[PDB]
Amino acid sequence: GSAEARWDEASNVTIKVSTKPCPKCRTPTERDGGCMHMVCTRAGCGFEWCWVCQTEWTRDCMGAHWFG
Ligand SMILES: [Zn+2]
Ligand SMILES: [Zn+2]
Repeated sequence: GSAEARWDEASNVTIKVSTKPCPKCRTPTERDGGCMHMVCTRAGCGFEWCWVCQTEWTRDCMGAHWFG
């Protein structure tokens, strides 16, 4: 038996996760773009962090991140 109405929403899961939380705000930061530089697009934050590293801009891995 198939449903005549819309009960279940067909979704595609090929994403790591909808959003990445800011190291401070933990806000839903959209993860989009070809670069590996992330920015907390929260109005009032604008904090930048190196995508992989969920923290501040790590100067240690500075260079390996940003683009990848
Ligand atoms: Zn933030
Ligand atoms: Zn890093």
